[PDB]
Amino acid sequence: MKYIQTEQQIEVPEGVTVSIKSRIVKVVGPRGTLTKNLKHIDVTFTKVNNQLIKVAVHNGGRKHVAALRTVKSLVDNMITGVTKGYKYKMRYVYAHFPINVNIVEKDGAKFIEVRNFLGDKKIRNVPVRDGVTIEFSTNVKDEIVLSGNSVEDVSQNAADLQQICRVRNKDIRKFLDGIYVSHKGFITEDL
Amino acid sequence: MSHRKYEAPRHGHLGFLPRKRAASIRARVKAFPKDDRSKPVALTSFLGYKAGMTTIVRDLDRPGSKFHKREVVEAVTVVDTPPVVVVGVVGYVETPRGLRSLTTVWAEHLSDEVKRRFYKNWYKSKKKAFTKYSAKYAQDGAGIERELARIKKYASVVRVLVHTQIRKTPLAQKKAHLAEIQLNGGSISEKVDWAREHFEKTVAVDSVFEQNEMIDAIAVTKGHGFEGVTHRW
Amino acid sequence: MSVEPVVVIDGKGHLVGRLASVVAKQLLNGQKIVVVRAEELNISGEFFRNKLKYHDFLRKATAFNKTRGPFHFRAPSRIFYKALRGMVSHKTARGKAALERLKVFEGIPPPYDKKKRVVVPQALRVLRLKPGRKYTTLGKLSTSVGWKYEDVVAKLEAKRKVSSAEYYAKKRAFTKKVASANATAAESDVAKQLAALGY
Amino acid sequence: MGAFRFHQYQVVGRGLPTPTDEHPKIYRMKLWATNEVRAKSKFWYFLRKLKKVKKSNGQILAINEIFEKNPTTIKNYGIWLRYQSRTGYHNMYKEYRDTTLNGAVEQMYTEMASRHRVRFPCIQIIKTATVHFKLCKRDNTKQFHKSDIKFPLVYRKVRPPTRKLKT
Amino acid sequence: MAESHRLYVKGKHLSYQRSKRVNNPNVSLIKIEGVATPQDAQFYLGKRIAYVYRASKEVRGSKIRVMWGKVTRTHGNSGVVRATFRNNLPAKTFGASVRI
Amino acid sequence: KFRRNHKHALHGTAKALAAAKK
Amino acid sequence: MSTDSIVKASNWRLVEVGRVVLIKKGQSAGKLAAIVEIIDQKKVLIDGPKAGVPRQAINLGQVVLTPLTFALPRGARTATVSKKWAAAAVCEKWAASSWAKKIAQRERRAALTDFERFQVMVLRKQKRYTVKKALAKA
RNA sequence: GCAGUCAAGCGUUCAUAGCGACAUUGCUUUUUGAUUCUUCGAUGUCGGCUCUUCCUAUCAUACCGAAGCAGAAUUCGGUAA
RNA sequence: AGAACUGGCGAUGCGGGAUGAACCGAACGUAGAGUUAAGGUGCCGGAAUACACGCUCAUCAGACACCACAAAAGGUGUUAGUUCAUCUAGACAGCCGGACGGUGGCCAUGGAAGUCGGAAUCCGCUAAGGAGUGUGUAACAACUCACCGGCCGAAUGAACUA
Repeated sequence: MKYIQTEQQIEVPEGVTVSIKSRIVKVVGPRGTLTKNLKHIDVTFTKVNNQLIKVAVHNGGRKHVAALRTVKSLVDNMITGVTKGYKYKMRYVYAHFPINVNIVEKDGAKFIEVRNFLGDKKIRNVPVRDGVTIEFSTNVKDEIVLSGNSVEDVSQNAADLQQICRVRNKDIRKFLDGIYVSHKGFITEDL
Repeated sequence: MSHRKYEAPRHGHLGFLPRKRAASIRARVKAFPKDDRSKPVALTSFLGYKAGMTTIVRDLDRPGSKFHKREVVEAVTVVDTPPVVVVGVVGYVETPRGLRSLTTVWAEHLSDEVKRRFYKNWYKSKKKAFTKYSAKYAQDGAGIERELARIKKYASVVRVLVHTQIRKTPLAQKKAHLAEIQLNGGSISEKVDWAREHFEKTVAVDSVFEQNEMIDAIAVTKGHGFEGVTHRW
Repeated sequence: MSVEPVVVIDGKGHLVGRLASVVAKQLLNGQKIVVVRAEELNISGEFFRNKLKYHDFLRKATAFNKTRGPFHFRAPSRIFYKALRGMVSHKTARGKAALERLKVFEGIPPPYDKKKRVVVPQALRVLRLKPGRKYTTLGKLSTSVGWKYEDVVAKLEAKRKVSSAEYYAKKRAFTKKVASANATAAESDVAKQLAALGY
Repeated sequence: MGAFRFHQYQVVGRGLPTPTDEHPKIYRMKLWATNEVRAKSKFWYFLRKLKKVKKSNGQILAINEIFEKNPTTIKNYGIWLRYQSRTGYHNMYKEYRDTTLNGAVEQMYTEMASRHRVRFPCIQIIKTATVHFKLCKRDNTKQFHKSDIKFPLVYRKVRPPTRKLKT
Repeated sequence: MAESHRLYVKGKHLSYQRSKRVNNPNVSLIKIEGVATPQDAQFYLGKRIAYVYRASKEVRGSKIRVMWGKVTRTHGNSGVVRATFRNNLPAKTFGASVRI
Repeated sequence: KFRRNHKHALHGTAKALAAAKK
Repeated sequence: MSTDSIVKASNWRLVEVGRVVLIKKGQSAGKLAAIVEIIDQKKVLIDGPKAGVPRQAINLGQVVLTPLTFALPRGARTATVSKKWAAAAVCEKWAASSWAKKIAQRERRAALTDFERFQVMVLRKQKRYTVKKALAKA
């Protein structure tokens, strides 16, 4: 029959500053800055001093509680994201054919280009959303590291790389060729 | 399927519906190319008359055939395309309800051309003595220019009032076919200016089109009259 | 506006079906009503289900064979106009005239500087709010249908921009013209006011 | 209160009957009702349910009604209930937070109705049984109210218009 | 809160005058029984007076024509009011009860 | 469990697959 | 670390005591009242200090709280309720002005059929006219 | 005619790659029957031709899932007119 | 299709129900005023954008009867209700963690010995350590689990019903 609801508060770390005006919040740290808009029914996720960020709600129902949990998760991700970063480590796999991967960051619209994917004459490329940065530390041509502050964007970009290479028409077990998420994502750094 | 076993595409398209008489003698282009490149020295369109057809021999290209290389014949339509007078800059603005014209900027000289503007374009062929074009209203380019200043504060994709000077050779007819031609190009302020420079003077085919370039042709078909299903559909 | 000759109505965040009920009834009252800010009206419910209903109506508008009607109306002023025809008795001459008395314009039509007004609790904020299976603006429905819309929002953006400027300077000048009471005043008279009404 | 909700009418009576050394014995059902129209009815339905009688064999001695004895306030009524849905009637013990016996009826009706299936034909119930605030077990609305009397918790709960002010 | 809103409500038609030279248009005189408060008339005026056109009884033309007035101005100022009619009323229905 | 989803995913509705397994 | 944050905010809550409430639609009328005792979220007992403000139990949510609060504590009865209005004061005064309230303000206006009273009304603008003038300066 | 449920059973082993009885609930109105509502001051028959518009329970093409998919021919199935 | 018992239609208007012989209200000389039935009150469309509450978010759905469809199966962790058990003595999700000894137990059979089939079921000491939960080999051959402990803190899951 429920609910009605009450406040939850999480302390903001010294490494993070947050600043909020309206429903849109900026979360700022040394890795960089992150903006999202939290807007929802009868919810506030407010900052009580630059000290605590608190979430409170007049109202509750099943729907609200589920939302509050997402809101509480997102924010924890933003805060950790600005200080720690999030990073995905991804590995190129190719059984026959060389996969030629670069990122055209400096000279063009930010995108990751893969060439000769499965012998494909046509280059397959997808953008990078947000300030997240990709470094491919080639070796033979195994390792990709994708690092950024915004958790959403980082996950999307890493995910985008995985979807581009996907071949739905043939069996996956048979054609290993692609890029796969080798990790999730992640620890902090002394650096 | 109740019938036919044994069912075929329907002869004759619904998009070229209605199969009806054109509104005008002269084709009118509904939309034009986009503002990608140089200014209104680049008129979006030009007009001409169909002379007939000829055939030409050319150095081909399509490497895949064995028949590729040497001279090969290709069909041509010849069209006589005289220098055309861009008389004026008409300003159409985008709003909600539709475009309405702010102005037309006139040159000093259309003289027989305005008589041709009077022909069907007004009506009656030397019928009873005039028809009229009002004269340049004691140097009131200022009226035209202040109205030009108005077009620059927004945006049709800047457009021009044009005519074909038909008298040149093949047509016994003298009368000009007035046209609305869009101007496309670079930034808007320079776009008004170039369009402005162009009206002062005639414009050739050399200014508009380069050779070999891809051109869309719009014209109005041969007229049968009234016809049955078999030839039509 | 609630008189006999005005009549200008604010569409911003109002309920489409609700605006149309009162609008029809006032046209039946014999007013000539100008419904303004057409793109900004909202009709509640998720867009997907709303678009599915309209999509069938578009699919209907694909035929008969013939030409000359039926129709599905692309645009926010047009959607709203369709809404009145259904709301009013479309059979009769009275009903027909009432329909001729509507004009719906998107953004603002040529200057009506005089304020467009909200109707007695017509607005979607309160009228959602438990809540909101989503809520859909007419401008959001019509981007998917096609474009009388594309030019209308383009003008809305320019109208709102121009007007927003005006309103800031207007308000500044008004509080300024106004500081009358920032109290002066008392002057026996204020006692008169308190009494004068009072008794 | 104003325009009822179902004041319980303590209807009493007899039976009252025949030339035999028998006679039926003395009864009560205290039934929740709107006045005498309902009063009669329930008695005949009770007389059908448990007893057996008749109409004529059941004789009504007297009627005494129902306002508020104890506080408006704050039983959270334990109700023994029966709801008719897609066949016959299924047993229920529903303990819900209420103000009072006037309220209890409405809150139960709304619960049979919405939740459980209910429609016209029904009737009602078997008993309503008061309970101590701390005792109250099943559970959602009341758990919060029990806590409120506690208090602190009233300082809680204090929530509903809350998002509205500014202070 | 309000304003008017409320239905109470009886009145009289005093008489409806369908009058020109061809110059003048049509007038209707209404006298509501006590009603509008002096205040309720004055802050307002534009209260719409709707009389239903029903069967009274025997066969009146029982039609789906619901009639709406409006008060133009008072003439009577505490009582009597001017009205005009626009529509079509049923047949010589001066007398008839005013109402929502 | 494992077998149920396999059959459903292959030919059932998505909603039909989930709940019983749960 | 001067000043802090901000937080989009603030604070109205008081379904309990202290919270003045404004009327919905009902009785043969309308008045002002406060929450003595809380039953549950839905049902609350509402009373007021003196006259005919009789205490009613209602399911509240159609019934809206007003911006005002007065200072007391939870658990009340008649004797306590009388003491509180007396101690608090200025609540009636706030009640007159304007915050969903406006009740006296509307009362003043409402009484005004006369000869004399109307003249007074004209006078207030005649006074506005001279202040407008006074603003103009000349 | 087609579908759904259940799943005995078969498929080397394996209910569900595929095949799938008994039983059972449906749906459609395009075969057949049933009827006798409509027309006996008159509805032109089958079939075919040709012209149109449609339907989805999709044979192919597009995108997809599964496989008893190594490739690869393929099988089954989803979305889809 | 063909009976019974009755009302209506036929031969019965008018009001309701989109239309509509037999559905509801209603049995009708005329005319008017009043007030009502049936049934309805966002607009079309009288007349409420009524009041107290609760569920639902599919546009379900605006439907007595009706060419008003929707079932078996009903999932179901949707919501609700019930019935039985477990929880501040600390359940539950997850993660983490521990195991000596009477002694590898009678029957039968090529062969059961924790775990093919088939018995009794006590006890040490004792955080705790079952003659054992599943995964085995011809049979024997490990490892986990039971049972027991922690990190967290508040409810919990199973059955039926609408």
